[PDB]
This record gives sequence, structure tokens and C-alpha cells, in this order.
Amino acid sequence: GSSGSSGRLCKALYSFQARQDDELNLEKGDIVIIHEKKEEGWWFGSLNGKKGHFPAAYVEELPSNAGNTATKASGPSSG
Repeated sequence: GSSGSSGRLCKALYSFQARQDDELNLEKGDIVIIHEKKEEGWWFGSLNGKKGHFPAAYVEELPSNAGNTATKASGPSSG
């Protein structure tokens, strides 16, 4: 599609409650951007704009994102 293929994606099967800021909170059916997974189960990525350490067993790697998330705004010569 678009020049990329750098970060992987995944869906949170079970909602995770990040005890502290160290970990990352996940919600049932949440797409997280896989940044780095150089750990056993402990994955690293951003959910909704916030990065952190979340479990793998909770999320599941996906081949492609879900449907198509986009919006249409207007401004000073937006496009």
C-alpha cells in the first residue's frame, strides 16, 4: 500500500490493566502498534497514542489493520 512495513500490528483479545505507567493498558478489541518485541511475551508498542510494555498472550499479531480508519476534516488549504 503505502511506503512502510516497519511496525507490526495486533489486536488485544483480553483487556489488560496496566498496574503502573511502565505497562500499557489494553482494551478488548484494541489495535496496538507493535514497536519492539525483544522480550518473552512482553511486547512494546502504542495503543491509542501511548506506548508501553504489554503482554503478548493478551494481543494477537495480525496481517493487516482493521477495515479502514480515516477521517475528513477541513482547514487552511488542507488538501
